[PDB]
Amino acid sequence: KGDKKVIQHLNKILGNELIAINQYFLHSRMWNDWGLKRLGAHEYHESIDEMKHADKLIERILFLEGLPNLQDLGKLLIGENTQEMLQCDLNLELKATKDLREAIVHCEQVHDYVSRDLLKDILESEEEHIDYLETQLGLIQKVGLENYLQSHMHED
Amino acid sequence: MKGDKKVIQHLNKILGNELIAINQYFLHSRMWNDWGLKRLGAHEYHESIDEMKHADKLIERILFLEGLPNLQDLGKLLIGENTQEMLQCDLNLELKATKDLREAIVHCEQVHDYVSRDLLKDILESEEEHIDYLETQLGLIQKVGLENYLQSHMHED
Amino acid sequence: KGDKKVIQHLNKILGNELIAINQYFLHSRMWNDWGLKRLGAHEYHESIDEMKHADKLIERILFLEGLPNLQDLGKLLIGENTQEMLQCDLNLELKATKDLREAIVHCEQVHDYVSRDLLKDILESEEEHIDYLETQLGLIQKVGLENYLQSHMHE
Amino acid sequence: KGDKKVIQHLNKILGNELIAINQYFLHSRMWNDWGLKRLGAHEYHESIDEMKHADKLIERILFLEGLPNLQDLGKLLIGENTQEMLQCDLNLELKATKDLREAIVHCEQVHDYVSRDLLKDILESEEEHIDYLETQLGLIQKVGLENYLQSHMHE
Amino acid sequence: KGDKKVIQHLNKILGNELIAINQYFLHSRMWNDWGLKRLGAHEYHESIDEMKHADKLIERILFLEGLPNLQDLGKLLIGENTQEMLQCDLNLELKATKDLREAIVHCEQVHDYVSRDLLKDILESEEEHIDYLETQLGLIQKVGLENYLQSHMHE
Amino acid sequence: KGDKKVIQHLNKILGNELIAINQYFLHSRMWNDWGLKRLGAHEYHESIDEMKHADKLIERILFLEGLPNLQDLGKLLIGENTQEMLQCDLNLELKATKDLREAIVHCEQVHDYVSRDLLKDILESEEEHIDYLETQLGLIQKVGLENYLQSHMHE
Amino acid sequence: KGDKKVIQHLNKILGNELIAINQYFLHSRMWNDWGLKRLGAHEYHESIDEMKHADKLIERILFLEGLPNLQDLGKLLIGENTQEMLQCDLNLELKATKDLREAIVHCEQVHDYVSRDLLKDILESEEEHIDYLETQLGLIQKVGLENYLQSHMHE
Ligand code: HEM
Ligand code: HEM
Ligand code: HEM
Ligand SMILES: [K+]
Ligand SMILES: [K+]
Repeated sequence: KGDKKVIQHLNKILGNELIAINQYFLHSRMWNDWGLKRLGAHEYHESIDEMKHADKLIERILFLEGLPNLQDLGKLLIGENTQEMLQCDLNLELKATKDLREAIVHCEQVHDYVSRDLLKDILESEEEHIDYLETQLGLIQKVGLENYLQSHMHED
Repeated sequence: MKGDKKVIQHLNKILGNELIAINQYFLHSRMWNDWGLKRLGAHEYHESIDEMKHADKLIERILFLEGLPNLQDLGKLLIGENTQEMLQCDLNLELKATKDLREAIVHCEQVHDYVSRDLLKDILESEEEHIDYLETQLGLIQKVGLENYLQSHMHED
Repeated sequence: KGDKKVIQHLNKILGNELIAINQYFLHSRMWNDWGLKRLGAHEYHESIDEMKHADKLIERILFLEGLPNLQDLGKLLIGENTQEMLQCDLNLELKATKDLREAIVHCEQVHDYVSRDLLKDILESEEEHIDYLETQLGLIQKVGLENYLQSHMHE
Repeated sequence: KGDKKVIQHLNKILGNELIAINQYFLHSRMWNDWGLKRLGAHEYHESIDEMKHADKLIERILFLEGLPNLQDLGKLLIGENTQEMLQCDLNLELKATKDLREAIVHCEQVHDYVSRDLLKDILESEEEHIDYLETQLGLIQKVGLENYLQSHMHE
Repeated sequence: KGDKKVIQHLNKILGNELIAINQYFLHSRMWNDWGLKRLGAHEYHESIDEMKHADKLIERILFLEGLPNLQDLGKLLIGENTQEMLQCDLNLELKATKDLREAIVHCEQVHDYVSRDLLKDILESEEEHIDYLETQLGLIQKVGLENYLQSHMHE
Repeated sequence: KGDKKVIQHLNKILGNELIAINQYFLHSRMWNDWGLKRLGAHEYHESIDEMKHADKLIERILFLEGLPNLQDLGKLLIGENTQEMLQCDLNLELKATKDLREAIVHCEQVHDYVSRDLLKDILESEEEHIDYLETQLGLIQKVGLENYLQSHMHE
Repeated sequence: KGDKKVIQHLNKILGNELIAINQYFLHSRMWNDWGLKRLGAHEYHESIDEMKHADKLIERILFLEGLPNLQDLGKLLIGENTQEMLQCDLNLELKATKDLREAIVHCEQVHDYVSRDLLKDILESEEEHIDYLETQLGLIQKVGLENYLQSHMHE
């Protein structure tokens, strides 16, 4: 019933969300470990958001009578300090966003407009995340790394 | 520096088992929902959430002990194709998890990591509760027949 | 001081309650084990009711100056499946109820009208239990074993 | 699923709990009969606690695929006055505690860590009871028997 | 029209209530006089309860078309210290309870089941009071009279 | 009666807690003096936590019929600046935690599973304390000492 | 900077409070162990009060640029029964109170009127403590030791 390449696209986006869930979750727990609790909580909330996207992808694939793939897990990008963690998340999101545009082009072409609408809602969320990530990296330049980390020791 | 290395390897192994379980239970949940078996869908969803909570505690402990949590390696999901197989797959998964937990606890005891032991014991209790639930559902399928069992799980509450 | 045979009757009724406590408590936990939670909860309340009747019997025996006998525990009738368990409970209650009638006769004869009244209240409760049991057995015939068990999975 | 000697240990601890349930329940009603209502209420809660321990044991045994034994009831130690009743409870709890330790040794050996944990929680609660018991007997010595009883007349 | 001998029995139980009202009332105010206020309050409440039994007997006699007798007051057993006051109440209750069993035999025999039920409720109450009285006498022995009285100074 | 070596081990853990109580309290008060109020409040909570541990140890020793030793006070590790204070706290907890492991091995050996459980709960809280301390020292490196102290001026 | 001798005196009072904290805490816990819960609770409150005094002394020393001494712990006076425990507490407070007077004279002399005021507040609370202690010892004589202990069993 679903278009076969729409389902391949939905699984591919799903594969991206599955990487992100784990990467964000680890980076969150690394920040907590280091006592940078505000970064930790924020990253924890990014990880939950990716879990909610994966749910919606999984529900759609199953309705389209595809088989969701949660077995393949691509490469986690894990940073070694706060700057690299944030850059690692940004590299993940730039790739996820590219795959999202490509999935949407194809849904349009086979008139799977509901799948298209779902991917656009994810894409808007991923662009907000890009903005958060770029912004954090800019603040590191503007206030200095030590100040930036200080401002993230204590939770909101 | 602080953690025993084999404790860490044990913890990453349990964590690996939790990560399979998260994905397996989450897909079985959504498969059950897709079929309109909503009470099963919701119960399996809560099993998946509980495994996510246990992964979180293991990750925090690994990191305290100065090890590196492994979330990169995902072992084999046991995906069933109908209700009876999905339950059995979950049970086969738990029986392996539970064996692994016992071996870890043995080792924690040996090297005096009594806090890690205690965490693993709480997870074990919780996995043994799951085994009870799983075995009970399979026994009920026998006692009330599959059609009734499935009917009793169409609606939530 | 109570009539000595009244006390022996009170101790016999208590002996029956003590069997029922343990038999119903085990049947309750067997049903919970099997995922038949409504049967398990009902059977648990029947066990608690037998505990309360044992308590009244103990209090009365002590007031009458007798020795409550909590030591001798008779035979538990344990079933291996739902129909057997309900039938065992019924067999137990049919025996308890005969003992209650015999005891009441004796309290009447020696003018122990308070013990009689106490035993009549337990008898009413036991007859309502017989009714519940006979009814479950009937429902099993009417709706079929698998339906009947299905109806007792969720609390 | 269960290890067979784990199950025998669980049934033995269960057996000890069945004795304590009855012994404390009777001691409770005996204190009440005498108008020592505060000892009565205390002992009633000790009995209820042992009922909850038995429940947890039954459920564990059934999950491990054993047969809970509620049929065998060992010897109740019943005292004839307050000093002896407290000593009988203490002697019962010293033996309980010893069996709980041997059972935990065995769970540990065959890696039944959940059964071990359950028995350790029971043990903590039996050691609290030993403390209450030892303490009442020391109070009998410190304040005198008549005072001690007087302090236990009113709830 | 009631049975004649039913009515005679009801008026007899009523005379026992009228003695008891006045004896418990006086014992209460003697206790209050001495500053044993807990005994005084408890005894007040026993007196009020006898008043309520008397009222039920009066109503029933009048419904059966008899004449209630409140003129013939029997012998009050008034003690001169706590121990005697309590034994007096208990001597009065043993008699009351015996007259009660007789009335009930007679009601059974002429089929006055409602009068019988009324007398049985009173008998249960009178047996509770026997329990209280025997308990108190027991306590004086176990805790010593001085302690027993001290425990009844404050309400 | 407890095992003699368990009481020595409990007394040794107690000894460690008595040192920590005083060392944490003084560091707390030194932080408040310098106007580093958040550090002062955190450290006061740590000192309070050790006071609670000490209390449980004391209750347990006495139950076991031992004599709690509150007389021997070991050596306080008092730093003179924030970095040294934190490291002295960590040096203390490293020793405390080693001693707790050795106690727990002995308790397991002689089957004192309640003592073991108590010590394990204290160990888990001491380990959480080590985490806090290692984390703050690391934050000093990541944010710089001046920013780290500034972040602990206000509560 | 405070006067050097005032800091020595504050450190000496502090020293007394550290002894009292531990001595009162242990007596508290010994009373709870024996089931004299009211004495145990009162004594715990006394130990807490000394902890608050110690805190104020510590804050004041540091303000005055001195070094609080929490390392030297003088000699605990631990009794072995209730009467001795009370007298050991009074023996402690008699010394503490003498030392506080000598401190206050010195503070007055060098014009440290805030220190003096702090010490006077501690002296008033130590004097209230002496009153409590002398009162309990007198009550032991007036009511007898058995009644006195009985009056302190329940909180
Ligand atoms: C590293 C693997 C994962 C970890 C460590 C993890 C952890 C967590 C935690 C701690 C929570 C909050 C649980 C609570 O306390 O209520 C949560 C929620 C949730 N998770 Fe995961 N999770 C993981 C993977 C997944 C995956 C693969 C999915 C795929 C569907 C998923 C779906 C969800 C959903 C839907 C929620 C509820 C979110 C909400 O609405 O609040 N999670 N997870
Ligand atoms: C196999 C032996 C027994 C078991 C397993 C058992 C189990 C239980 C349980 C689980 C409860 C509820 C307690 C709570 O959580 O609050 C209870 C209550 C109680 N039991 Fe038992 N019980 C047993 C025997 C007895 C016996 C022999 C007596 C005799 C008097 C008794 C008298 C009572 C009473 C009066 C209550 C409170 C009932 C109420 O709610 O009014 N029990 N029991
Ligand atoms: C220099 C030594 C000590 C200092 C400065 C100190 C100070 C304090 C303070 C200020 C409090 C809070 C009191 C309140 O606000 O009501 C407290 C509470 C407490 N202290 Fe200590 N104390 C000391 C020694 C001890 C010791 C040796 C013990 C051993 C048992 C102890 C046991 C406790 C307990 C159980 C509490 C109540 C904690 C709670 O809230 O649960 N104290 N202490
Ligand atoms: K700054
Ligand atoms: K007295």
